[PDB]
Amino acid sequence: LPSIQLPVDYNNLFNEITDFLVTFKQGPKYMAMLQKVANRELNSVIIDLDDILQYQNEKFLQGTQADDLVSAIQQNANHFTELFCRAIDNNMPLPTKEIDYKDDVLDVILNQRRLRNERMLSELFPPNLTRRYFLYFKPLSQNCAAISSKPLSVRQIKGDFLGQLITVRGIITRVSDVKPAVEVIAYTCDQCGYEVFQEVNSRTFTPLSECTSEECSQNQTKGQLFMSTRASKFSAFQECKIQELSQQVPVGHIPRSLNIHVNGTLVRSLSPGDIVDVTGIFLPAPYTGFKALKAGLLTETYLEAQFVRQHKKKFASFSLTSDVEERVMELITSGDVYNRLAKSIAPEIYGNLDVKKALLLLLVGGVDKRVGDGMKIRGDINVCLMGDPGVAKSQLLKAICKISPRGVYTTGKGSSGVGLTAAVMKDPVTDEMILEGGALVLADNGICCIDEFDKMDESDRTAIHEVMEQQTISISKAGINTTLNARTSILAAANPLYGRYNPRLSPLDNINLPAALLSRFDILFLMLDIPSRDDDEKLAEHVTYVHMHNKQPDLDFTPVEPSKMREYIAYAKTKRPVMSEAVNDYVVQAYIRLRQDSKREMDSKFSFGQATPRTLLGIIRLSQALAKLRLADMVDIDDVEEALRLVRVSKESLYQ
Amino acid sequence: DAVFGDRVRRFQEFLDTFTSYRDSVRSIQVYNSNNAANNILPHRIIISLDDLREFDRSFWSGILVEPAYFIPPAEKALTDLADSMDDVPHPNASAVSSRHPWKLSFKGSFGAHALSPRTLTAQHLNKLVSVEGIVTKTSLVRPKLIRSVHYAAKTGRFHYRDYTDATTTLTTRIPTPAIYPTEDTEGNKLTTEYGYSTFIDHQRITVQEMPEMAPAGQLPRSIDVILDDDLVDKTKPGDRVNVVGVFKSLGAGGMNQSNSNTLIGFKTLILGNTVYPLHAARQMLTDFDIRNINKLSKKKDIFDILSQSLAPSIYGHDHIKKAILLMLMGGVEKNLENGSHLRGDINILMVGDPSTAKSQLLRFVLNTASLAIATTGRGSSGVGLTAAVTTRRLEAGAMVLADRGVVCIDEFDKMTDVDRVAIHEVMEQQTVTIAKAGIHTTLNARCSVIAAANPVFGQYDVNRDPHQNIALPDSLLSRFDLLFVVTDDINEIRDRSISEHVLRTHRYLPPGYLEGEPVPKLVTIPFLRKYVQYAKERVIPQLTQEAINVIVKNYTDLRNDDNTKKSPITARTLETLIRLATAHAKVRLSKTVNKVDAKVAANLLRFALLGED
Amino acid sequence: EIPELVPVGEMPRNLTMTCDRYLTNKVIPGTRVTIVGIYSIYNSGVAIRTPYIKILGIQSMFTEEEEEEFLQLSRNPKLYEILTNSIAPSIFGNEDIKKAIVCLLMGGSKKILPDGMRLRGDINVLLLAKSQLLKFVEKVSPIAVYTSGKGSSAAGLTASVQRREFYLEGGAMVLADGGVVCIDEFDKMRDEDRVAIHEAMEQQTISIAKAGITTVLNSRTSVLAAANTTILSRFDMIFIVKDDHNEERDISIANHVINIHTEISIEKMKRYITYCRLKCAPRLSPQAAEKLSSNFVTIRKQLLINPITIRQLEAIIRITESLAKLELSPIAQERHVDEAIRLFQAS
DNA sequence: TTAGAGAATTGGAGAGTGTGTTTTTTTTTTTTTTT
DNA sequence: ACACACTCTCCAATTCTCTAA
Ligand SMILES: Nc1ncnc2c1ncn2[C@@H]1O[C@H](COP(=O)(O)OP(=O)(O)NP(=O)(O)O)[C@@H](O)[C@H]1O
Ligand SMILES: Nc1ncnc2c1ncn2[C@@H]1O[C@H](COP(=O)(O)OP(=O)(O)NP(=O)(O)O)[C@@H](O)[C@H]1O
Ligand SMILES: [Mg+2]
Ligand SMILES: [Mg+2]
Ligand SMILES: [Zn+2]
Repeated sequence: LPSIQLPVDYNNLFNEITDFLVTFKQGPKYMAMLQKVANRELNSVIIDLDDILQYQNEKFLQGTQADDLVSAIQQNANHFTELFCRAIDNNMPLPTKEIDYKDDVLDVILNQRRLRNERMLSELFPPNLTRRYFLYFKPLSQNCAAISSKPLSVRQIKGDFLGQLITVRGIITRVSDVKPAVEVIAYTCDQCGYEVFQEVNSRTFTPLSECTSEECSQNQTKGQLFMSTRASKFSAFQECKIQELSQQVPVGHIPRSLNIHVNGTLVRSLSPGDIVDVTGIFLPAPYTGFKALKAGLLTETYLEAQFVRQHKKKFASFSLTSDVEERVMELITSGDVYNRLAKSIAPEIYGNLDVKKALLLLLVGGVDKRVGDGMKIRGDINVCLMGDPGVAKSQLLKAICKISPRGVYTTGKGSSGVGLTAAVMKDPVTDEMILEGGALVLADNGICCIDEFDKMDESDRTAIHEVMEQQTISISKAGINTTLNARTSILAAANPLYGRYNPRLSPLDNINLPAALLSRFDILFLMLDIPSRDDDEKLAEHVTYVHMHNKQPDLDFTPVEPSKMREYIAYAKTKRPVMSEAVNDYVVQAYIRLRQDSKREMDSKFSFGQATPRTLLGIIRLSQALAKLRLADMVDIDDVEEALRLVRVSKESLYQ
Repeated sequence: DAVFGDRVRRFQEFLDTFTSYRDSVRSIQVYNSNNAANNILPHRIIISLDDLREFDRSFWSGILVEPAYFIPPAEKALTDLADSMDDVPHPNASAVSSRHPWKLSFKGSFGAHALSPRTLTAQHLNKLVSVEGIVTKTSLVRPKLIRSVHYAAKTGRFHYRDYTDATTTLTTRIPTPAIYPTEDTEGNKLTTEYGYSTFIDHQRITVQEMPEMAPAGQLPRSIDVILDDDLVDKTKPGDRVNVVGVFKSLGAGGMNQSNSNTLIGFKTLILGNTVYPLHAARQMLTDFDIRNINKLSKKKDIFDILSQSLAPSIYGHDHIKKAILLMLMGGVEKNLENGSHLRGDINILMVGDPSTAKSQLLRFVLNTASLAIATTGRGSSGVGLTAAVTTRRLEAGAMVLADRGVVCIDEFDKMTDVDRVAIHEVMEQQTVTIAKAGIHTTLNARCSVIAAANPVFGQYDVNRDPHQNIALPDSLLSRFDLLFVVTDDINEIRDRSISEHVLRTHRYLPPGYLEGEPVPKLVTIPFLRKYVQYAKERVIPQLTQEAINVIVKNYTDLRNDDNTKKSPITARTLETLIRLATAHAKVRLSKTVNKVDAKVAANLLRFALLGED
Repeated sequence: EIPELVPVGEMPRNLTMTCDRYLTNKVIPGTRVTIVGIYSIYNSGVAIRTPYIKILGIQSMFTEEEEEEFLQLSRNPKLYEILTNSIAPSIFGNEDIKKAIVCLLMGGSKKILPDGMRLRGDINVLLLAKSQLLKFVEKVSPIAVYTSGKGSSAAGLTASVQRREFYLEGGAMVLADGGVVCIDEFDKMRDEDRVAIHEAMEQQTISIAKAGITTVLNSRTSVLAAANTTILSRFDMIFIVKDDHNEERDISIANHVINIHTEISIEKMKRYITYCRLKCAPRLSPQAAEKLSSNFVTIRKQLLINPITIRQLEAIIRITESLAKLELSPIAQERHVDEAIRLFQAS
């Protein structure tokens, strides 16, 4: 009933929008996109607010006043999706190329309807019915920066923000599968042969049932309406949920969450377990009909997604733009990348260089193989660290957990073999049975870190056997019978029996693992804490420096930063280097010697069990990883001898 | 109607007379106006109910007996005062029509209206009351609509409307249907302007009488409270709290036609006006405290004074007292630029004969640390001590609850092997991680551990190895910074001294009591708590080359020289030296660690480790 | 309905009823009452309604002259003998057992220090015929609980966690808080209670951190126990019951049994014990301190040339205070110290 | 034989009224404390 | 307040009948 004044007039802002779309350039930037839309080449338009800020600054420096459109579309974001769409529809250019127009049902229907009106004469339909494109806003760069550039945790999203454009940081908990949602519905009248349309915005609607057209009415033609899919307009819909990071929850509270909606080409971007910076519009969800009359003033709410930024680029997302090319050329031209990359893993830890080199080869991994008859062979590498207390095992393990784009960390005592693999939970109130994957599934195509491996129960450790070699999980339980994919490499850490390693016994007595499991690791590294006045002094001088400066001590060596390291590793995981006959003869001859030496010494104090055929393929996998890191397309004997050295060094700790 | 204006005038006279409230309005406004140009303070003021009594008794009793007729005009007058004071020009669209007035809160002298949930009675309805109890439940936060704004497409005019519900206002009005208008009076189609509309936060809680007051094992009684705007989420379950607000009734009570024959009663609530906690830990320093703390720190031997003032009722064990003081101060926690973490908190273990004050000394820490949890070793399971699953929801254990605090474990030797191994992560990585059916999560647990145990043979046997006397694995003993062995060696003068000491202790009488009625210098514990709090917040000592020169030499000699030492020596021993030196420098309020601190830390570790100084 | 009215083999019938204004909050559960009210029906089959009643009416520290008697008792020169004689008078002999029960009923004095440490007031005794004394203690004590070693539930003696969500319940150590508790066979204690009673006795608390529960329970009580090892160290005094076989005693008991089949009284003594606990909490004189410390070092030296420990010196002090409490003397004296060490011969 | 003026019978347009709606197992997988 | 089921009422469309050219 009443009315107020406000500082904003939308006519001025509409004029600014139509100038911006036809003038801005880094021809003008957005007219190329609209030409691609007109050619049917492109389905969505992404508006950059950095452009609008730049445009405002340039117009100001030319000595003229202008409205602050950037804050104006952040404060009340919902309304401007319509203004930009009307401007785009007004200014859309004509096609540059032939289209085959007759493929469109709506074109035929509207052409015939226009012809009917033309004959009869001897808005027509809602404009939403012919918008072939989607439109989204991208928030301000924080380095140019405003609230949309600054991430909020899910607790900080108060009721003040309803209507605004914001950014949210958290973990995704669940994702729905895609289904269609109506936008414009189409009907046919039987007796008078005429078509009518209805537009849907709310969660529910009543379909039409009477032909209220004036011509039909004046012919007293009370015809029947029928619905049609073939000329209705749908859009893809998906719903998700986001939840705050566990390390940001205040003490004694339960974590909170938000509902996310996604439409258009942005669909199936999110996935469960992702850590992500989502940005969008935060809105209420009104009730409808009789429910609204007795629901009260408490409103449900949700987030309309507009753009999504991931924290770590998955290795599958790689493509060699020249921006990346220029950076990998730095490492390639500098040379000796193997040592530099290994030295760059956890620089705050002194020494341990061979362990770091082994863990770099774990990050790269071997080549997947699939024979013409259907047999397949594991490409992943498995590694284990066995050693005394206080030698940085947990610390080094947790450092590698940062580099990998997909990975999880777990400890032996806190873990169930079920929850480690996959569980059949009677989760809903409806008594339904549903399968939910465990840690080894969440680490699919990544690394799984298992600390305190010696504390985990002997029965529960057997769950890992199938995943380690076959990279799959098989379940046959109440109402569920399926196989899941688990393409994951395992890294584990343990103390020997009795804690500190005991020289009175053999290595196998100290290790205390069964034969079938000890074989599934490609490398097991044995590391012992033996005092030395000389080495202890150097280690202490290094650690004390680190505590003093927060920096590793350096005179010669500069580590590569983790980002450039990820780019190099991601580029290196694409190569698939092949073997050759000269190399094959050498490794074939090496394998015989290993088994003969094992047979000779099964009695001996220097025994470590017997070399199985899985030790041959371990050599091939390590060799191929080394070939990948030098960006080759061919394994070289130089790789094989290093792969043998790296296996030999694991046992030298036994000899003080 | 006319009476509303006069009440606004009379409260304006009060606000002009008692000027300390104008300063409050103005200071909040200028603070908010400053940082807006770059957190924000709420538009709320607390008035002393005594000032209002001395100013006008007729207004005082009106607020206190008829709040629905006196609180609204008073609050209106406060908003006019804040609005007439100068404010930033050219407000934005949302600021122009925020629908956000200032709000009141009260303190002091409620008299007869200070109550508890058991005694709140139908006579007190519509009065302003104060209640005390324990929070038991809290709802989720929800937004609530109060105003909406609409733009008319053809005419270019902005329209608006307001909404009400029975819990939003002290006075009573016709309820509103929560519908959005789609069309103008003149037939123009409307659009809704989110971001210009106004929504507020809402939360319901429940408060119950304290269990100490429950009669005869009878059922306890409780009330529901309504909170909104600024008051949301300032409490959690288990809090002891005192709430101020108006006590009111709701609904039709079955007189709107029902099957009950109207035997059922009306519903009732308290509308939260102000909330205060109860202490049942933290203290806030006055200026004089800063002066005294800084002056005392320049004595020659502050460490001796402070350490001997811990548990003066316990004779002997000087070194354990010094170790506990350094534990309460702690080291400095490091986070490196690559995300790597280096531990800061000190863990202590003590093992010894029966009756040698182990449990008695362990009990003292629980009553001087700001956050402390206590448990017996056999009364706790691995999951209960770290974390457990429920319904999926994950529930914290004792080590997760004391995050930045200390945890005390008595009868540590009785804990089973299956329970002990759950602790190996928490004492170094300072986290808890679970991987069970339907759950994977990491939790933080940053505390310091102090614990007591009995040796294997019931008394310590010097004629057998320390490993034979102490049945724990080497990987666990390595995680304790200081390991103390203590025994009851029989000697004449020692026995005489201790016995005379405990007899002098048992002859104490508290100050306010006649004899037989039932109930160097030492700083008082209430001052020592302030000293520890100040030192832990305001000083962060950085390491120096002179300290490092001592630390490196001591570590390499101690590790390499062959001796009958009672604990394994590893890379973690070096960190214990750095932590102890940093904590001693912090006692001294020094901005940097010096050679003296490193020397003292070495002389403490040598005593505990090699048994002799 | 009244228990002595119900027809045999049937569970009792009941009614629901309403009251308002001054008739509210006038009664509590378990009380027998008489009611006047209108009997009527209300809405809540065909043409059928529930009945109820509207109520219109319901029916259901010391004086000066009391404490004068207690004061006259306090100045009697043989009061200690009188109270010992008044305890289980049918039981022959066993003088020191009766003396120890008097001290257990009277207790020492609680104290709190400037550094916040807290000093225990209670007493604990163990007995190795014996069934009668625990029942007598249960009757004479102002507050009392009686149990056998297995306990009344899966809580046992101390407490336990049970299960569906988990919960916790306390046994007969938590329930007797503030009073006395007596155990009828201490050897039948369960495994969890064997370890948990250490905290319950030394700390006067029970603490649990299991299945997400994290709480501490109060256990402020004096324990009397009997049976038929290291657990004896928890008690202040231990004694073994003794018997005599006079035929006249059994004949007298049998004659009394036939009579039912065909010195100070309990209530007065209970009220006196209550009065003394409320009025007096006495302190050691310096002479007692020199005496006790000299005796302590003497016993340790004698044992060294041939154990006593501080946790037993602090028990002798509590016994000494409890002996001075009978006289209402505000100070304890060498007279009490002598009888305290004399009675300390548990062996 | 056409047609036009007057009377009677029927249909359904459309206006009105009242109404209803929100909201003890038994079998099977998994974690936890208890003997 | 929002779709439905059911009731009531008035008005004009229709066919039937009588009269005269
Ligand atoms: N070479 C090293 N360089 C730097 N710090 C080291 C080195 N070796 C050991 N440390 C320190 O040793 C401490 C303990 O490391 P941590 O990873 O917890 O040991 P761990 O091998 O997991 N021992 P445990 O879990 O008992 O088997 C850390 O603070 C490290 O800084
Ligand atoms: N200076 C002291 N030295 C030793 N014990 C003392 C001292 N002062 C008091 N005590 C008393 O010693 C008794 C036993 O102390 P407590 O701390 O329980 O020993 P403990 O080491 O825990 N023995 P235990 O429970 O068998 O492991 C208490 O009653 C204390 O009051
Ligand atoms: Mg570790
Ligand atoms: Mg003790
Ligand atoms: Zn039609």
